[PDB]
Amino acid sequence: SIVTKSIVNADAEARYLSPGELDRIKAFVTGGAARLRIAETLTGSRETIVKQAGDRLFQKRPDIVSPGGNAYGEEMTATCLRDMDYYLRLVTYGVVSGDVTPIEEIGLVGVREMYRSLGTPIEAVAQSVREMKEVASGLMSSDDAAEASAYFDFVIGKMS
Amino acid sequence: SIVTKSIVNADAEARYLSPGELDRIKAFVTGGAARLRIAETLTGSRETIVKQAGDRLFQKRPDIVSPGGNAYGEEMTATCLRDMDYYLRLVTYGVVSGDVTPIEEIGLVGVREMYRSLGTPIEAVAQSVREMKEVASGLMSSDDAAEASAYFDFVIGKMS
Amino acid sequence: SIVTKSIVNADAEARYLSPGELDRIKAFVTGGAARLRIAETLTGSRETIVKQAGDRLFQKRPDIVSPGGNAYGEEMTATCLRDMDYYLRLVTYGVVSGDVTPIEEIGLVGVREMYRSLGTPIEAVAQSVREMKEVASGLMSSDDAAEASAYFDFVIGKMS
Amino acid sequence: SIVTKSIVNADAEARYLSPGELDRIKAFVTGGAARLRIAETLTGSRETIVKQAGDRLFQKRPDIVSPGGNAYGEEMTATCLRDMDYYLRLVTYGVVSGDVTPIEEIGLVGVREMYRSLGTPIEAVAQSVREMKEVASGLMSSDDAAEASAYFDFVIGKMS
Amino acid sequence: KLTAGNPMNFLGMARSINPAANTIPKVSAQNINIEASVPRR
Amino acid sequence: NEVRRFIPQE
Amino acid sequence: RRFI
Amino acid sequence: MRMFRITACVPSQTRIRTQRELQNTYFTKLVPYDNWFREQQRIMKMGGKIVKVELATGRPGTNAGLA
Amino acid sequence: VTPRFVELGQVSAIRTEPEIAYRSNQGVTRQRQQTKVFKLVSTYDKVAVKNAIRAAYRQVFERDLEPYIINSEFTALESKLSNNEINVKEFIEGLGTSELYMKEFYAPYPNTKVIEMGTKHFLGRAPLNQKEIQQYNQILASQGLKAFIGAMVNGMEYLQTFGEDTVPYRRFPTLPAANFPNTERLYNKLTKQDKELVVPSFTPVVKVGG
Amino acid sequence: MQDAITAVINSADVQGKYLDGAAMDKLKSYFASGELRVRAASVISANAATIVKEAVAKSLLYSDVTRPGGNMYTTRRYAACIRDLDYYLRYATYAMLAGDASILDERVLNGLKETYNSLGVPISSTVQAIQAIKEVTASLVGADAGKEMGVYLDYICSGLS
Amino acid sequence: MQDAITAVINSADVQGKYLDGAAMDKLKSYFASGELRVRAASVISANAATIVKEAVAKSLLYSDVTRPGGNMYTTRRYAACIRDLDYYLRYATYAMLAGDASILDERVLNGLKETYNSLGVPISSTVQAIQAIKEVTASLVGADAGKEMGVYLDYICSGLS
Amino acid sequence: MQDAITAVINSADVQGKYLDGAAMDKLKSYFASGELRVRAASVISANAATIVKEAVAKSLLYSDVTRPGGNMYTTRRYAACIRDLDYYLRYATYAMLAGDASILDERVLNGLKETYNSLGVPISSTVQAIQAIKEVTASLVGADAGKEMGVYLDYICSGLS
Amino acid sequence: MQDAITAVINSADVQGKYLDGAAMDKLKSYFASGELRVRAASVISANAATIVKEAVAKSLLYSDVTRPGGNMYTTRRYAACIRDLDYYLRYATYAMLAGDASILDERVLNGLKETYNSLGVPISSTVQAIQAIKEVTASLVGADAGKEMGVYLDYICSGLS
Ligand SMILES: *[C@H](C)[C@H]1/C(=C/c2[nH]c(/C=C3N=C(/C=C4\NC(=O)C(CC)=C4C)C(C)=C\3CCC(=O)O)c(CCC(=O)O)c2C)NC(=O)[C@@H]1C
Ligand SMILES: *[C@H](C)[C@H]1/C(=C/c2[nH]c(/C=C3N=C(/C=C4\NC(=O)C(CC)=C4C)C(C)=C\3CCC(=O)O)c(CCC(=O)O)c2C)NC(=O)[C@@H]1C
Ligand SMILES: *[C@H](C)[C@H]1/C(=C/c2[nH]c(/C=C3N=C(/C=C4\NC(=O)C(CC)=C4C)C(C)=C\3CCC(=O)O)c(CCC(=O)O)c2C)NC(=O)[C@@H]1C
Ligand SMILES: *[C@H](C)[C@H]1/C(=C/c2[nH]c(/C=C3N=C(/C=C4\NC(=O)C(CC)=C4C)C(C)=C\3CCC(=O)O)c(CCC(=O)O)c2C)NC(=O)[C@@H]1C
Ligand SMILES: *[C@H](C)[C@H]1/C(=C/c2[nH]c(/C=C3N=C(/C=C4\NC(=O)C(CC)=C4C)C(C)=C\3CCC(=O)O)c(CCC(=O)O)c2C)NC(=O)[C@@H]1C
Ligand SMILES: *[C@H](C)[C@H]1/C(=C/c2[nH]c(/C=C3N=C(/C=C4\NC(=O)C(CC)=C4C)C(C)=C\3CCC(=O)O)c(CCC(=O)O)c2C)NC(=O)[C@@H]1C
Ligand SMILES: *[C@H](C)[C@H]1/C(=C/c2[nH]c(/C=C3N=C(/C=C4\NC(=O)C(CC)=C4C)C(C)=C\3CCC(=O)O)c(CCC(=O)O)c2C)NC(=O)[C@@H]1C
Ligand SMILES: *[C@H](C)[C@H]1/C(=C/c2[nH]c(/C=C3N=C(/C=C4\NC(=O)C(CC)=C4C)C(C)=C\3CCC(=O)O)c(CCC(=O)O)c2C)NC(=O)[C@@H]1C
Ligand SMILES: *[C@H](C)[C@H]1/C(=C/c2[nH]c(/C=C3N=C(/C=C4\NC(=O)C(CC)=C4C)C(C)=C\3CCC(=O)O)c(CCC(=O)O)c2C)NC(=O)[C@@H]1C
Ligand SMILES: *[C@H](C)[C@H]1/C(=C/c2[nH]c(/C=C3N=C(/C=C4\NC(=O)C(CC)=C4C)C(C)=C\3CCC(=O)O)c(CCC(=O)O)c2C)NC(=O)[C@@H]1C
Repeated sequence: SIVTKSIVNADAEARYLSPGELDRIKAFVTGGAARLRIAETLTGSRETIVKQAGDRLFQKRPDIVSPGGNAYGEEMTATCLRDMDYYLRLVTYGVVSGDVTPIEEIGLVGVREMYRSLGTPIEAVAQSVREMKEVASGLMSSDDAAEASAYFDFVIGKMS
Repeated sequence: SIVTKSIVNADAEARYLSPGELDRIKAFVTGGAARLRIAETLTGSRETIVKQAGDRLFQKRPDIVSPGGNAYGEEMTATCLRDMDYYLRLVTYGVVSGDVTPIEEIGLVGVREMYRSLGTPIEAVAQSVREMKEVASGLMSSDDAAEASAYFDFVIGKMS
Repeated sequence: SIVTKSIVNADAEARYLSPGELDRIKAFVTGGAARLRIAETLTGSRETIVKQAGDRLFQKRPDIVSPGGNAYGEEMTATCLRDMDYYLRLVTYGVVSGDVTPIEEIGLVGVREMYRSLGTPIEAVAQSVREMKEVASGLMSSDDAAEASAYFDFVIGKMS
Repeated sequence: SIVTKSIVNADAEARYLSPGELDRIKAFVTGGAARLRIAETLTGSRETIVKQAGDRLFQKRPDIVSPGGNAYGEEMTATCLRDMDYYLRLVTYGVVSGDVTPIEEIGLVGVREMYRSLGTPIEAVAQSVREMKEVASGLMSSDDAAEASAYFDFVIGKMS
Repeated sequence: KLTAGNPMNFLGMARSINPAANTIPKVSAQNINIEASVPRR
Repeated sequence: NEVRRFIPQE
Repeated sequence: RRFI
Repeated sequence: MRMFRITACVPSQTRIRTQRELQNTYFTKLVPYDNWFREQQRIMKMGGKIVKVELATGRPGTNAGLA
Repeated sequence: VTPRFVELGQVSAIRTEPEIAYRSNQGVTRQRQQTKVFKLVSTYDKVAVKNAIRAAYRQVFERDLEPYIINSEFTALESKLSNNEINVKEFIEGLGTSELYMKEFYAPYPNTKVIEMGTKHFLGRAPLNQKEIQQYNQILASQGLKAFIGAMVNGMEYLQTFGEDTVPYRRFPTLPAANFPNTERLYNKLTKQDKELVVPSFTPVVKVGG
Repeated sequence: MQDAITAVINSADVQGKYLDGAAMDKLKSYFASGELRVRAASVISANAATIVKEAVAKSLLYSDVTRPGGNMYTTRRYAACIRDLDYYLRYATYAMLAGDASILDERVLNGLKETYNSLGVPISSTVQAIQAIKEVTASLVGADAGKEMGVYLDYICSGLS
Repeated sequence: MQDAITAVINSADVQGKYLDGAAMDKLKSYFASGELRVRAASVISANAATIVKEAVAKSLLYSDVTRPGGNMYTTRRYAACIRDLDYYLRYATYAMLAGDASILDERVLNGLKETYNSLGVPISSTVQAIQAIKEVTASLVGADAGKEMGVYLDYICSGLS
Repeated sequence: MQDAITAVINSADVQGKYLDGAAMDKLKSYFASGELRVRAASVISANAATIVKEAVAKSLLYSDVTRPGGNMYTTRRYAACIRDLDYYLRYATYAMLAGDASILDERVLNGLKETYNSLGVPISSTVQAIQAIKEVTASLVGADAGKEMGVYLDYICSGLS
Repeated sequence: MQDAITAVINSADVQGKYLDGAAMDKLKSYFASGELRVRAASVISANAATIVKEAVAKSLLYSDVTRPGGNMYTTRRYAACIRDLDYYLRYATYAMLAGDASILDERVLNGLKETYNSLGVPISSTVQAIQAIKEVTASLVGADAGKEMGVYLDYICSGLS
């Protein structure tokens, strides 16, 4: 949240927020309603975003769901969708916050270590998020999609 | 080599090498003949090591040599074989020096940044080095292969 | 000890012990009986090693055992031979451990402060250890003497 | 005091007091009665010192007792004269102690923050110290007055 | 009673001095020509 | 113009 | 110098 | 006190930094005389190249009056 | 039926606000992220230079200097930093060797506590081990305060961590053992909160010679 | 620390929940309040020094606290005191902007009661001075913003006692 | 830190005695065990990542700790938990090689309880995980070496409990 | 740290009053002993190493404290004890010059017992060495000065038990 | 710094070629000299202080350099000179062990010539002292090792001009 960042910056310099900072917070709260609508769109279509993304993912990476694959079987496949659900949920946190901080703090610091330990092909996790971005884009206007894609793109960059 | 590492350790304490460090150096120079044997083996079989490794990798990863793949086409696939030869040459350097330092300094610092810039799937590079390890370990005795494995593994580990 | 020394070197780098370190440890344990024999030799002839070396020292440095010398008088002379006994025992600790840290931690850290406080001429102490190295060397074969000499030379090199 | 000033200075260097530091402590204790006399003079004449200094100050700075001025009105003038008595009491602490430590730690450390918050013009506080110095230096011999002046001047220099 | 440091202890002294406040000055920014009156050393 | 007092406020 |  | 004015170029060895780093890479600084030996050793160990050394303050050969 | 992937991300049982508050603030403090690192990359911006300087005072002295100085004794030091004649590291050492620092964090405390406040201010952490406590105790015993500050700020650790251009800051070391909790106890106390040693000495596991 | 938005986000994340209707309401409420928060914050910063000056004048002047033997006696202690009041006003304004008192628990109150008992700082006098700061700020920012600052300045006061 | 050899030396030093026959027997016993310790150490180091992976799978995953709101939840905390397990295994390997647990008291356990209790790390869950690491490494290095590694991993667990 | 003069000045400032007759007599008393203290500090600083050396020789050498197993045993721990005695003499000299033991309370005794207890330093042996510092010092500064120095060397010993 | 092995590696790597027969020969020659270098290094470390003592007595003492007006006059500057020589010998020993002078370029001849010219240290006298170190070492390690140590001590001498 720009509000937390500004206070962190201001207190690190032991000063009141500058007029420029307060103006940014003002613009941030005014644009809140548009941010909340985008979050509502993604939140409403959560189940179809994940399901269609997972089907798209398995179409182009069949190995991960075939025998021997990390996601082979029903249970492991659901866990893979569960992980995709996690990242979609973090994207909504970031959309509302207007910032990637909730995304990074919750689901990206050390993500590489986690998936290496689990033997999950990280490049396929990045693909799954790409799949969720394409699906979600087709549920909202072009401007709304472009705003939401920055958060999807942030996840994808951190998985590569 | 272990000579520089010992000196650097001794110079941090502004002291002479202790008897234990000198004994380790003496053992290192005695085993030099065995180190040179392995490096000669890899050097003499380098063309066959890379060629077979490339075939093995491409069967495992047809996408990289398919349309849209980073190594697609004769010109790109030859360049990919050249990189495998580079890392084989680095592993030879690690063998004779008994340490991975020459490998780290020539080919593993910033390696992710370079390949990400080129669009090269780093996991496919890591796989290629695994293939070279397999082929190479078949041209030498169990002990010699075990010796050389540490350097092959180091490259793989730094490419995760 | 050789094991502790390599462990602290490996811990300082947050890594498992390297093959080179593990091979040095393997050789040390497998040559263990040869070292203990040298320590047994030094231990059993400690009376004659200290007495003869002490007799030589006072011939080499008669001032220390003259009026105004630190070791003047039978009682001070006894403490000087005691000190030589201390350092001989430490040499045997170093021999069986394959490392100088037992010597360093017991009798070389702060040795300059201790002997300057007492008024003892430290370089004469280096001479006394030097004298013990000849007497000890003449009680064993050249290869055994070389192994013990390294630790004698470490004590000599530190006080001097 | 001069004693604590020297001790703190030597302690920061992990050393005993130098010959010079002991010299000035010896001189300070030898001339103690002269300091106690100067201190006795100021205490007895404090009421006339402050009043005559207060009178002199307002004739040079009539603004501070004019409308809008910090000492405007009898009640604020009484507060201002109180502040002069504070700093007079501190000059006598300086003389007896032979060091300006009592002055600094009671009346100068952070003083600019205090008078800035209150709106008192600091250069006018310094002027009131000059006035007390003049009224004081006429109530004692030049040698006694000179010693007292040095401590008045210290405050004037730090406030200015 | 009054304790040490209490400004009341100097009210008598303040009245005795009876400092003279400057008369309310006759100044007006309207009448001042800024560019002409500022010194030019 | 205000006249400040030296009494504590109640 | 005696240590006794 | 005597002071050296030293110029040094200290490269980056084990990382590709992304912030601006010129200020800590090629710099000229004043070092107190009593810190130069230690500081010079440290720069050398970090791979730094000492490109210029000058006695900015003080005089060569002084026996008394080093401050 | 509820999709399986939804059930695999569900929280068992309802969570009350206490459980929520506890779970929201578990683990390492968010202060590790919610901070600013003052890295003086240029001297052209005097506002940034002044911001770095005032951060330096707050780091080394633990707060702004105004309420315990008469006049500033660091003005020439600020002039040198601002003129790019020194670096942040030299400015930081200049603060540690100042009379003000001696008054604040040397004279009131024994050398044992001077050590841990020293590493806190200049390295960002509690002392590592007994070897480090020994090493700085000899320096204090023989050369005094200025030598101790010079040792910390000119060491390899300082340069690798904070370098030449960065004001020191609170660290959250993972290794070695006890460094994190000791550093935490140092940085969770206000200035002059008490007169107690966080790390008087490391209890030895094996007494050499005893 | 957390602001109003991240409090909602973090409490949702702990429960593994997407932002439901109640969460969206809380976010909307903070967004609507945002304009009045930035205005009050800009006012306080322009008057920070004058607020503390007035609060001290009306609570901690011409009393035994500022006289010899009082905890504010000596210039260094007087400066430390008004420095402390400046802390509370600034951090209370941070919390007002954030709509969350957590920054106060983290960066103000942690160890404060212990520190004051160590140094003998009178907490009763301190809370009086904070209360005076509350009255003075309310007069400058307004009634609605004054109450918001009142919440957080009261939070500091209750954390001291 | 003290290994099996310096344990003999230290016991002689505190009495000011040269090493006698009994002391040489202890050194011989440790020298005879050297080959077993070295071989086990190399196998563990080459399998460290996989040892922890399987220990986590059977002891931590799909439980409260990994669900949202859990201590292992969030990628940072999961990664920190794996890193901690790597540390325990690596220091147990040091201890197993040294034949002495003193390294664990000095470089692992010192302040560990305080660290975990302040962070809210679940002590029982980490103990269960280490026990899983003990089981997994035993099936890799054999019963004799597995029981030797079990001593030093069990030493850590007893330190934490 | 406060010296005798500071205590008088602080005893009056806290009451906000000038130095009266009784305060002047306390200053006079200290001024009278200024030569006694300065002379003693001169000789002590001249013989600091000798005072510790002979205090150790008379108190700790040729005992179980320096023999194997004793806390002074090993060259490292010998130096540490010598360094500590140098502290106690230098700080006792500070206290003697200042006529006040505050510097001992602040710079010496604060946390000293915690330190020694964690390292296993024997208190009783440390007190004997300090008492031997006192007897050696008295024989060198005369009896009057050695009496004043004894007060502050006894103060350290008292603060250690 | 680079030892003899890493130097051969770097020569091949800069051309991007494998280690050929000539490069293998250089590696073989270095390996075969290893025991002799480690022997000489052990001798130098045991006599390092003595080596500098006798080199100074032979080249600097009782001359204009150590008399008033000489750069080595004053204990301050005498000790500074002794330190420099002590570092020269140790670094020449590293270079001999490594079989390559790169460490001398990086950790000795990196700003040293310009520091010496700034302070007025006489290079001529420094070179003579180093040459005396070379003479003293050869009398201790023999001729084959002494020639090798002379190569690197000469490297320092010519580095200083
Ligand atoms: C003999 C070669 C030289 C010499 C010796 C000498 N030493 C002392 C006194 C002591 N020596 C020690 C030494 C040690 N303590 C330890 O723990 C260790 C273990 C490594 C050592 C080496 C100590 C502690 C003492 C103090 C006495 C005591 O044991 O309690 C003396 C006596 C000095 C005196 O005045 O008492 C002497 C003579 N002196 C020479 O001149 C030789 C060069
Ligand atoms: C690329 C087109 C060419 C090239 C580049 C190259 N640069 C370096 C090293 C450094 N580059 C810089 C430059 C900057 N640092 C800054 O902060 C900024 C200002 C915003 C700039 C422009 C610096 C300072 C360095 C050294 C420190 C560092 O890298 O952090 C190298 C490596 C040098 C080496 O040997 O280590 C290289 C290779 N090299 C080419 O051949 C290209 C033509
Ligand atoms: C005043 C009579 C004239 C004047 C002055 C002026 N100086 C600067 C900047 C600097 N001055 C110094 C000098 C010193 N710094 C020190 O520490 C000391 C030693 C005790 C000295 C003598 C330095 C180092 C600077 C640069 C760094 C800094 O700002 O402190 C300026 C500012 C220039 C700018 O734009 O930065 C000015 C204005 N200018 C005049 O016109 C007068 C004739
Ligand atoms: C007189 C020469 C100038 C002047 C004085 C003035 N001061 C105040 C108010 C205060 N002054 C102090 C000062 C001190 N407190 C200390 O502890 C010390 C050292 C012992 C000092 C010097 C304090 C604390 C106050 C606050 C009032 C209180 O005592 O509680 C005033 C009144 C301020 C107001 O508006 O209330 C005045 C007038 N003013 C001038 O103009 C002269 C230059
Ligand atoms: C003023 C209304 C009252 C008062 C204040 C007073 N405080 C101190 C000293 C300190 N105050 C603090 C408090 C904080 N430091 C922080 O960083 C924060 C969090 C943002 C807080 C709340 C601290 C830590 C100190 C000591 C360290 C320092 O001063 O920097 C004093 C001085 C006490 C002394 O003995 O010096 C005073 C006087 N005193 C009153 O009488 C008022 C009621
Ligand atoms: C799907 C696109 C890919 C995939 C997924 C997959 N994941 C697991 C197991 C786990 N995934 C996580 C993930 C997270 N925990 C967090 O805290 C965060 C941020 C909120 C994330 C993303 C965890 C912790 C696990 C462990 C199991 C548990 O939850 O307790 C699996 C199962 C692996 C196994 O062997 O059990 C799978 C299949 N797999 C693929 O192949 C896709 C590329
Ligand atoms: C995994 C089985 C469990 C778990 C782990 C976990 N740990 C932390 C944080 C830390 N862990 C340590 C531990 C050590 N530091 C050392 O030096 C050593 C000695 C070898 C040890 C064992 C420390 C100091 C920390 C705090 C500092 C840091 O994390 O870098 C966390 C929290 C991480 C966070 O960032 O919040 C976690 C999750 N958690 C579980 O639930 C498992 C039971
Ligand atoms: C000598 C009479 C006895 C003795 C001493 C001894 N002390 C230590 C270790 C330390 N001593 C201190 C002391 C101080 N630090 C301070 O800041 C102050 C105030 C001036 C004091 C007195 C400290 C901090 C240490 C630890 C660091 C260090 O060793 O430098 C030891 C070593 C203990 C060990 O095993 O490490 C010893 C031997 N021991 C005796 O037996 C005498 C009775
Ligand atoms: C006499 C009381 C003691 C003693 C003295 C002694 N000294 C030397 C040799 C040197 N002494 C010095 C000293 C100084 N040079 C300086 O510039 C300063 C400061 C002014 C000092 C104190 C030097 C430099 C030498 C080296 C010779 C030279 O002049 O170049 C010796 C000769 C040692 C030898 O073997 O050559 C002696 C005998 N010796 C004792 O035993 C007394 C306690
Ligand atoms: C001795 C043979 C000659 C001599 C020496 C001398 N040197 C200095 C001062 C310095 N010497 C150095 C040297 C080095 N810095 C490095 O990094 C290296 C590589 C390890 C070396 C050798 C430095 C940096 C200094 C200055 C800083 C410091 O000394 O701490 C002096 C002192 C000069 C002075 O004015 O104090 C002297 C005397 N002088 C002779 O006459 C001999 C021929």
